Amino acid sequence: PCPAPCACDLDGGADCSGKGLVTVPDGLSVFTHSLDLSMNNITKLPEGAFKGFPYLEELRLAGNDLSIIHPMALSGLKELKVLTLQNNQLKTVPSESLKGLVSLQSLRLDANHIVTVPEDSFEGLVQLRHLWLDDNSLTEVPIRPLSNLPSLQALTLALNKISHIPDYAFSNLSSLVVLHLHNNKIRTLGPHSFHGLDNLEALDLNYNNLIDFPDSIRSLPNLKELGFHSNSITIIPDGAFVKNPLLRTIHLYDNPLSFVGNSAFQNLSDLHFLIIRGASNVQWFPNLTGTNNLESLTLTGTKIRSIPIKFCQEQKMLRTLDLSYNEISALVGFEGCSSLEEVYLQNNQIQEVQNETFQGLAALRMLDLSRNRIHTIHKEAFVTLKALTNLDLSFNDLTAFPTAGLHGLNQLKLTGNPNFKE
Amino acid sequence: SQACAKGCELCSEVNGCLKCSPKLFILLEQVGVCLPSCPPGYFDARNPDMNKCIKCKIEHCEACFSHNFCTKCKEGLYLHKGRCYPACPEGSSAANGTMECSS
Repeated sequence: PCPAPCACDLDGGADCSGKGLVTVPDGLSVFTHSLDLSMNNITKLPEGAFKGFPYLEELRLAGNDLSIIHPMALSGLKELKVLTLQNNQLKTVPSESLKGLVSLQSLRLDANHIVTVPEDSFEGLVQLRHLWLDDNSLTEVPIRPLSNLPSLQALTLALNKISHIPDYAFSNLSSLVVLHLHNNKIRTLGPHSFHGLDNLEALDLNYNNLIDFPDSIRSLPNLKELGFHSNSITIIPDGAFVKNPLLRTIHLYDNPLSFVGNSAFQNLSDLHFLIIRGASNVQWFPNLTGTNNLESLTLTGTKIRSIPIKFCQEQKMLRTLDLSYNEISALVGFEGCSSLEEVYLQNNQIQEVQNETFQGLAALRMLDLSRNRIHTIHKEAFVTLKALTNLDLSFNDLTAFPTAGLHGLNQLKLTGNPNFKE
Repeated sequence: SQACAKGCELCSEVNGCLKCSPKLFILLEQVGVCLPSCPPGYFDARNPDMNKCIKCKIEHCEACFSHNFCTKCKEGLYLHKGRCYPACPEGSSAANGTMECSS
């Protein structure tokens, strides 16, 4: 039952890994399934080495240094559910080795050094679901071989050299759900590039070279999780998301934002988490009118000097608010935001706190007022926050710090007051 | 440190292994480990700098592809898209012989 090196276990599963071997094991357990062959020095794969093993479900070839695979080495064994080839020296997609697996639901090609992706690749694999290509050398979205995969709901093209995505490049993946394009050279995206994926809930464009806002997402009806960050986008246009009412997540941070479209964040209603950071030129707090439900909001690095008087009327859902590092020169009622827990106002122009500013926040825990112009705190209400624990007043104009309702503070930061300096 | 050989590029018994040999991921919680293909219920993630492999926010998942997409559900439940439910939602009918949700 147990070939010597391998650790024979459980019922079906076998573990030969770590360590460690060349070629295959002596003992053929013919009733075995779920083989782990990973983490060894295995130079090449001979044909028929996998013929001796039928019924097999999952196979792990990862962790090897593998230059080349025989086209018939996998024997065409029809029961293989998933194949992990990651972290190997494969210089190309072994499209010939992958033919005849109709049961394959998941493929790991990532961490290989792969440049060429043959046009006949992924043929017959229509049962395929989740595909890994990342930390490869790829310079272009492998369109045609990608079109043989109707059942694919998870694709990752990330950590590659891909600089441009042509229109209709994803056209034939009808079931796609998550697409990871992150960490590329991507500069331009075709207007129709995302045509074809009506099922995508998740788009990752982060850590790319983009210039203009990716309107290609206008073709994504089911989109929920969205990011494009550490890009060069200078502009978020009107009705940017208008075709995407199901977005619950948007990370746009670290983009040299300049103008933001008034109509851009309006009427979203599904939006939960919104992250903006490093937009140095944006002067006006976005119009969120229509977007009444937000758990978490972030505006950082802007020139915004003020906040909408009405902001907390409709925001009743909001747990976490970060306005740190802006130009904000004054404050406004935070009552009505009662769901609030973490509030970050540090590095602003705020000179005051008032009796009613924080009035009625039961949930407030962290409160960051450090690095501001604060001198006095009006009619001293922190009294109303029973939850308050971390409080940072460091570096302001304060000569006196009001104490009431400060019971149970674990951390309190008083430093740099008053400074003076001046 | 001196003569720490095993599997990882810089290893110190002060807080476990750091900076793994490429391309492998780090584990946490006593404290830190280096391996390929993070175990259940972690998901393997990759960056240029950090190979940090994380836990999914998807309930009761053995193997995740991402934050919100699950590839292999836990023994009890049915998998519809990336998310795991006890009762296959309709929506679409359940399959049989294995736990999956087919439309």
